[PDB]
Amino acid sequence: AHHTDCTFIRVSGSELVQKFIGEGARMVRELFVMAREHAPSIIFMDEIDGDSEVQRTMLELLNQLDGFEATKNIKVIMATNRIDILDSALLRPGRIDRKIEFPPPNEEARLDILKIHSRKMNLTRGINLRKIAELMPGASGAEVKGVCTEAGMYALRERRVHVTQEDFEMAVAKVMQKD
Amino acid sequence: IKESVELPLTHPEYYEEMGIKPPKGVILYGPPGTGKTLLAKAVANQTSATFLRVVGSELIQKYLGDGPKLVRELFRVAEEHAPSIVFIDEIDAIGTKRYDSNSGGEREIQRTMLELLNQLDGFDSRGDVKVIMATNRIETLDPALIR
Amino acid sequence: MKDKIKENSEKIKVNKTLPYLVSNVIELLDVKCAVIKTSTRQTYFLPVIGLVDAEKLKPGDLVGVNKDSYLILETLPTEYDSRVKAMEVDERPTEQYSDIGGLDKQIQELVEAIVLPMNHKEKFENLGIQPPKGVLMYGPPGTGKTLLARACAAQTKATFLKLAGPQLVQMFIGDGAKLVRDAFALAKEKAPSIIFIDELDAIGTKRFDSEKAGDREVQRTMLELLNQLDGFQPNTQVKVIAATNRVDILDPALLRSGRLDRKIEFPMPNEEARARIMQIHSRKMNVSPDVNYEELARCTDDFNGAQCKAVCVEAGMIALRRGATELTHEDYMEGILEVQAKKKANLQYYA
Amino acid sequence: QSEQPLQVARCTKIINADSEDPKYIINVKQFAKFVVDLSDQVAPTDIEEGMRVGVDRNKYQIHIPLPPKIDPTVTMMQVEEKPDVTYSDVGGCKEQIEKLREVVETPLLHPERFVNLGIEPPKGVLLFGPPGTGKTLCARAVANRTDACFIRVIGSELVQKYVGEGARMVRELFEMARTKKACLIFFDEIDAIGGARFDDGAGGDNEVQRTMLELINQLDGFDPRGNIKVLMATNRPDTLDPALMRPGRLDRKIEFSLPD
Amino acid sequence: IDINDVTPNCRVALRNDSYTLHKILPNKVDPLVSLMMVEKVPDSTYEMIGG
Amino acid sequence: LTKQYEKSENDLKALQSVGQIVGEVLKQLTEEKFIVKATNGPRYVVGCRRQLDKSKLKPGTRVALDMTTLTIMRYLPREVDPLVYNMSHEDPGNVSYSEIGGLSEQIRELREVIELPLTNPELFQRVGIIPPKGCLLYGPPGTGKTLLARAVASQLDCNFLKVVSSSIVDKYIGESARLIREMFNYARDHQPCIIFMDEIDAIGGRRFSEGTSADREIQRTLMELLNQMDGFDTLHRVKMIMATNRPDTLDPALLRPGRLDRKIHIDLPNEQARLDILKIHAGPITKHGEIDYEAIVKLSDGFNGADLRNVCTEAGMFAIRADHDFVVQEDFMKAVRKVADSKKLESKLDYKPV
Amino acid sequence: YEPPVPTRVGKKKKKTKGPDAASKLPLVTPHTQCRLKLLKLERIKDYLLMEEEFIRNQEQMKPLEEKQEEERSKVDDLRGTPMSVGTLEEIIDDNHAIVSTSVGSEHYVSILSFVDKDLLEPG
Amino acid sequence: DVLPPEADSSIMMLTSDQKPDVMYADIGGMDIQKQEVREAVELPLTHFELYKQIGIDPPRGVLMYGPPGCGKTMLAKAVAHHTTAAFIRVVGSEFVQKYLGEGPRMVRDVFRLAKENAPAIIFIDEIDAIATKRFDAQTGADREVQRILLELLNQMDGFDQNVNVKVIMATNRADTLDPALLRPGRLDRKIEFPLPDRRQKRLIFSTITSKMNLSEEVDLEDYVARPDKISGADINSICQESGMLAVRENRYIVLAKDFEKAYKTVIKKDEQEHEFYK
Ligand SMILES: Nc1ncnc2c1ncn2[C@@H]1O[C@H](COP(=O)(O)OP(=O)(O)OP(=O)(O)O)[C@@H](O)[C@H]1O
Ligand SMILES: Nc1ncnc2c1ncn2[C@@H]1O[C@H](COP(=O)(O)OP(=O)(O)OP(=O)(O)O)[C@@H](O)[C@H]1O
Ligand SMILES: Nc1ncnc2c1ncn2[C@@H]1O[C@H](COP(=O)(O)OP(=O)(O)OP(=O)(O)O)[C@@H](O)[C@H]1O
Ligand SMILES: Nc1ncnc2c1ncn2[C@@H]1O[C@H](COP(=O)(O)OP(=O)(O)OP(=O)(O)O)[C@@H](O)[C@H]1O
Ligand SMILES: Nc1ncnc2c1ncn2[C@@H]1O[C@H](COP(=O)(O)OP(=O)(O)OP(=O)(O)O)[C@@H](O)[C@H]1O
Ligand SMILES: [Mg+2]
Ligand SMILES: [Mg+2]
Ligand SMILES: [Mg+2]
Ligand SMILES: [Mg+2]
Ligand SMILES: [Mg+2]
Repeated sequence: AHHTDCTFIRVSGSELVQKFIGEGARMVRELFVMAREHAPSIIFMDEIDGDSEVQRTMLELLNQLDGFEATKNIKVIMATNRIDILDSALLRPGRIDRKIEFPPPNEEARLDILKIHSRKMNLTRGINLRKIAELMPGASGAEVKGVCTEAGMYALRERRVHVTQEDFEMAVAKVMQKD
Repeated sequence: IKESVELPLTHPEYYEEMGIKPPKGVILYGPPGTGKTLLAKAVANQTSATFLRVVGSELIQKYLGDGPKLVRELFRVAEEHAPSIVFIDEIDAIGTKRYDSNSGGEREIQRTMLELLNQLDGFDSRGDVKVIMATNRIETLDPALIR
Repeated sequence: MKDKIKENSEKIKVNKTLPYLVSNVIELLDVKCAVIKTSTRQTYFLPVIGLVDAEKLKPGDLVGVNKDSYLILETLPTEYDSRVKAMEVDERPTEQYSDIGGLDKQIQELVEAIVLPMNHKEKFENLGIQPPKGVLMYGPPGTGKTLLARACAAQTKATFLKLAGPQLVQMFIGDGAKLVRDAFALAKEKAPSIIFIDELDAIGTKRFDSEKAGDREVQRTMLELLNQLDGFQPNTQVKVIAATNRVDILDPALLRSGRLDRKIEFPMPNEEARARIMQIHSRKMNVSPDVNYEELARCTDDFNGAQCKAVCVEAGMIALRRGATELTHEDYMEGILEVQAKKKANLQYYA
Repeated sequence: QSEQPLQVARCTKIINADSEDPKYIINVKQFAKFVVDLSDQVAPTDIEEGMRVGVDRNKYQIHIPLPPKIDPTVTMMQVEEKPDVTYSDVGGCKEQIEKLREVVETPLLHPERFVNLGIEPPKGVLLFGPPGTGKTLCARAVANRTDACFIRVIGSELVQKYVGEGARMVRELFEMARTKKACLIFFDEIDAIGGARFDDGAGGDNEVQRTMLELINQLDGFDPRGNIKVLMATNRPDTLDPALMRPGRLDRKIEFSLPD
Repeated sequence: IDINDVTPNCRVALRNDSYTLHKILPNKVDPLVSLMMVEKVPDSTYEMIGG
Repeated sequence: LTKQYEKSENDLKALQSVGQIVGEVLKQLTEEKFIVKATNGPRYVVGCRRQLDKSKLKPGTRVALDMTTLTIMRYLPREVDPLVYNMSHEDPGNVSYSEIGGLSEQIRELREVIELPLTNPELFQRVGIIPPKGCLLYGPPGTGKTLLARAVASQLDCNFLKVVSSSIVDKYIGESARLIREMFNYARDHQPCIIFMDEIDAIGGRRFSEGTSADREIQRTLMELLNQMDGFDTLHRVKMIMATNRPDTLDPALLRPGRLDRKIHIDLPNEQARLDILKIHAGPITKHGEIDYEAIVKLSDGFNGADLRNVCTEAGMFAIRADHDFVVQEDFMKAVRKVADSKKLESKLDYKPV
Repeated sequence: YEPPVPTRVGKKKKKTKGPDAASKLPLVTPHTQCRLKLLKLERIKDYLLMEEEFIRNQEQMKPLEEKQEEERSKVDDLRGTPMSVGTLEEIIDDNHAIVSTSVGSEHYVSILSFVDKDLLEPG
Repeated sequence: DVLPPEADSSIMMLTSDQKPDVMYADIGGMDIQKQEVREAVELPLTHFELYKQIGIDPPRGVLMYGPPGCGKTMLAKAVAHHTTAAFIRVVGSEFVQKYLGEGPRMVRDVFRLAKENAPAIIFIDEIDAIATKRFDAQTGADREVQRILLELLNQMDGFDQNVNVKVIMATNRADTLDPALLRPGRLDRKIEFPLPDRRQKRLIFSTITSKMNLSEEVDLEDYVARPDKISGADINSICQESGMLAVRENRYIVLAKDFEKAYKTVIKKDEQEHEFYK
């Protein structure tokens, strides 16, 4: 949405943001008025994981976008933890046009994530981020990002300015093993 | 579907000379992806009447009585824009899906169902409002609804 | 000085002109001085209270103040909700204890706990016992519960505050609690007084522990009623009548032996009572002197008083249906079938 | 210029009504509370406690008694255009129709034949049967022929968001019905709110049961109902509360069985 | 003030007594921008995505 | 009358006076400029009288302002809420502990929290503990929770705030939570003080996760109260007595030992406790013949204190029914049996805090 | 005192919505371009000429205060500005009703003649 | 005129006399919680430049959540007692006022007062009163609380990295909190205050009992080793109840028998578990 200049709308179903969507609030399709005004638009719902309200909102938005929506360039996205919990209505062919998998980062992908987030810290030269990536098997990007943030914490605990390799290793042990 | 939503409007003389009001309601049922919503899209393409589309899951509300209120308000707008075609797509989703946001449980859904019973065929006189319902699970509907 | 006093009183009248602005006294300070809160949601301090003695004012007292200078001009009567004031009966229904059949024991259990303490209060002081506090009348529908309440109001000169359970159930939090504590406050000021809460199960539903949702507002209204029946301030001058159909739904704290001392069970009318009930509701009716009410009572097994009354009402329909000016036994016999409401059947192959 | 605007206020208490200086305490909605006196053009006996009045903006003196406040939703529940269905459009329901008319139509049309014999006609009819049997069709025929006020109530319309509304709407429904010499209230699909009371641990249907309890109280309670003859239609009469299915609230149980 | 510039959901200034529309005030925060401000989804680009 | 003229003349002078707006000082800008806020209204930049002290106008001080100029006229003490005033000036009924039977152990625990710490603070300081500040009286209905509170309010020489949670609930926005603040502010300013909140489950119920707007406002009142029983500001010389027959529905935070340190169980009377209550209530009853109180106790199993009083009442009712001026053991025998039948309509009573 | 009695039957607005209003010209049949359609259209044209001449004559000798632009200009004066938006609560009489402002305060006001009385319903 | 920023604030800071007497040593067995609070509240206030040099973004707010009685409010008392910065204690329920607008008005007054007197700490106890995720648009209570919550989000959003104000929220029902409050930049540090562990129980027992005159015969390990899942308030109650039994017997020294009776009284744990399940 940032690169295609598409308006990014996050639909969490929160009643706090309901006054902005509309005073009616009876049906979730009332947000389409704000979506058409900001076309191209990307409507994003994340399922934190009764029945799922995010998946319910998917059906209402997808049904309108099928052939009953005049304005084009209104895309919709769902983020879910698992694909086998989805309703059969969403899993029906023709409803979701593409399903993209986000596997946990492997050794090389973790290094790329480690390289991205460690650029926001005062790093001593010669940090072997490859070893730190190897020390985090089966970790997510958020966990890798949190390891960097905790690595800077350990520098502060020793009142240091530059983050050393020991700090990253101590951060890996705390984030993964302890937590 | 044409004789219930298209022919009565384009050629009302056929019904009048025969002495019968057109078939009141219609429901499209079958396996998913069979073309139930597509036929309504074709119906909406070649209709001179106002087309109102509501998914059955939209009738499940967060507060007591708003479910019946929304059904009551949906058919009021249909009466204002007469003639009109009301497409209640995925009608079975009102009962086959349970959400915690719906304060009342199955009992509030039943009250919403009873409100829809009144709108389809009740005390109030109905104008030129044609109702189309779609469902892939017709066995889960209340038989009094599709009577 | 007599002319000066009269002339001063004339200037008093010009300032004391209507309309007054209703306010409530919040406080009485010394440096003789009063703080009032107007009905316009404004708090004012009065250096001098006004045309009312400071000793006669207490916090919360309703006063009428000047619309401009906000000084207290006079004291107003205690304020009760218009809904509470509208549930006090003034017509005094024309029922009688002789219009109730088969509830002699139930009537006696109610009169001796409600009317006897008010009239013959000496039988309790001499015996050293406390009069019963609250009477609950429970039973199947149509047993004559509300009817006895009308008879109690008919044959009692005390103030009677009719009331229904749903009337104490309101939108706003505490609104139902205010109504309950206003009804008992108004009943106290018109003592001796009787309060009849029909359909107690509307507010008396049992409390429960839940994590997601619950009817905490209605239980708050009931908890206020639990105070009024027996709370911190013992209110032994107001008699309470309670009627419900499902005593199993009621909260155990409501059915306590201090709030509802006597729990009178209203049974299905027996063979003797049913004949009496049909005779009662056929008084204003031209009934032929051949009706066997004993036979009709034998034909009305599992009938409450309402169905027995409906038999007489329905029998009049049949006499009008066939044009007869007098009700016969056959009209009563066939009117039982309509009240029985048996479903249509072709059970002619039996026997 | 001649007709000045009047603020709607509710009288609360009459002070010194016996004397020649009766002071009236009024509740001016959300504005304020005032102790006022009556205008010179209104009789002292025409204003009673708890009734709505019209007051001026200068001295707030009561100028005109007003009708009691009634929910606009409840007002719209009364029928103003009679349906196009007559009793000739109902077939196979002969005996059912006579029983329905002789309770809800005959007493209003020809009341003289009931007072003379000391007859109190039934004031309630329950129409029950499977869907499509003609329960609402016969009710629509009743409204077309009736000349008294006909109010149509749907049980789903009595289900409301807040606590005590359904009972409140029933109270204003009968309050508005009592302002007429003869009235008819039709409760289509009473089973929406007429379900039998139960205790399921949690607050299962507690609010809706209170709505039914209020309706039961108005039909047969301490106060007389009035000249209202109610008409209930449901396809699930087995779910109705026993106290609602009792004579004095639903005196006649007309069954719309499948036609022969 | 031109009537064509009076757009729905615009902020305007009205006189004290007549309430006459006499000035079009700067537009308020867009409801979507207000909605997305509380959601506060972190802004991202392709450079901060690895693997 | 000369005195009549003085009173009549006093009214004429009193009529010329004008009411003053009550506000609250927020901050003193200059020596002659103040920021004050109306009690229910806007905040203003106002002046002050020269003759006023201007040192007693600390921020938060209640002040009276001129209606026209809004100039500060005087500083007033902290306002006492009329509801809070009615709480303090509520008559308990002159109840003595001798009118309570079978609760001697329970009375001691109650008097160990609210009596000894307020009379002998140094006794607990020497050990090294802070005495408990809150106690909960829970039990089946009719066991004597309210009677005990009335007795301790009638006998203890201390400031007592008597209120029920259902009488504090107000429909206005934040009014109910405001009442709790004024309740404890009165207690803080009138130390030593005791707050009795009968039927605490009216506002002290478990916080709903999916409740209504009405529920949320009640919970805000609860956690306002929770912030005063045990919050940032320590409560000193203020004791709370809370009574409920359904402690299972109370919030875990309210039942926490930091707020309700003691959970005194006013249980149903036992064989000896039932006997004691009977003599309390059957005492003033006129009777001839031997009264076998033990026989009543055996048939009184499961009764509460109110039931045993009903036995005494119904026993006299049988005497009045038979036109007697006295009650015999037979009349008691029917009364205890008649009440026993009435106990079959009562649902589960055994509810305990979790 | 006696309660005012409305002359209008019912409390609801007129069912018809969005009509041709004064332009409800008759359905001249047939649509075919023949003589009687010309004859039928001429009769519509004739009465309009009669209508046009009559209306012009009345307004010509009507007082300067009573003019089509003057009365409409006057109507704004009776309405004034601003025009507060309220809610209709109850129709007491033909020219009297209870309305509530946005602040929740009800007023017993008088319904002026120029208001479309057929559009008035509670709520 | 333009009034001074520190003026026009219904909420005041904590004066010297209003500082709580609770010390860090008064709190026992919350080293993890103390470190997280210290690293997120009091260390950024004094070492903001060290954070920027390393590259850490200091957390604007801290949410302290856990079961009741686990040292949430008390740690805030210890922070206020041991801080060189201004402390603004407030309750969530205090923001809800009858006067519409006064609620959101005093939300920004707290943040304006904190911004003017930086460094400052804003402690909002019982945050659920104004941070509930459910709102009803037809009720004045939820409409006003929604305005209060929206202002609270706006006030925290309007604080850049330069302004040295730390916000602390405490709650025991964090499951009911609106997720918008926990977004990055508003409350980026969620510190959990769980029930004390066995090691945490002994430190809690030792600290409270250190202020009491005990006898050498009492062994705190007898009650520490108990498998009861009790909070710090429960342990305080056990010690508090032990001291009253000594007081009742006119004793100024707590014996072992008092602790045994106090522990049984305070815990009063119904079994609630049947042996046939294991
Ligand atoms: N018989 C058909 N002929 C042509 N296209 C069809 C046919 N059936 C389905 N399709 C295509 O399938 C697409 C998706 O199916 P559609 O939305 O109509 O499903 P449906 O039958 O309404 O089922 P459901 O709502 O249960 O998933 C339509 O847009 C249409 O292009
Ligand atoms: N025992 C009786 N004797 C005479 N009339 C009776 C008796 N029982 C019932 N009735 C008649 O039944 C009708 C309704 O009775 P009532 O309203 O008192 O019922 P209820 O038991 O209070 O009902 P519910 O509990 O369902 O409200 C009255 O007309 C009354 O005369
Ligand atoms: N006895 C009858 N004679 C003629 N037509 C009938 C009869 N019964 C039903 N109908 C027709 O069937 C339709 C069914 O609608 P109706 O309102 O009668 O149903 P109902 O009994 O109220 O059903 P539901 O229980 O679903 O509300 C009527 O509109 C009418 O056209
Ligand atoms: N121990 C007791 N000794 C003497 N009388 C008692 C005792 N317990 C209860 N009673 C009597 O019971 C009646 C009601 O008791 P009380 O008002 O104290 O109820 P409670 O325990 O607070 O019940 P609830 O749970 O309903 O509030 C009073 O008349 C009182 O005299
Ligand atoms: N680690 C600890 N050491 C000593 N005392 C403790 C400890 N943790 C909690 N306490 C005790 O907890 C009591 C107060 O609890 P506190 O207010 O800190 O908890 P909380 O989590 O904020 O409470 P709530 O969630 O109910 O608002 C004090 O009496 C204190 O002695
Ligand atoms: Mg489809
Ligand atoms: Mg009754
Ligand atoms: Mg029907
Ligand atoms: Mg009590
Ligand atoms: Mg705390």
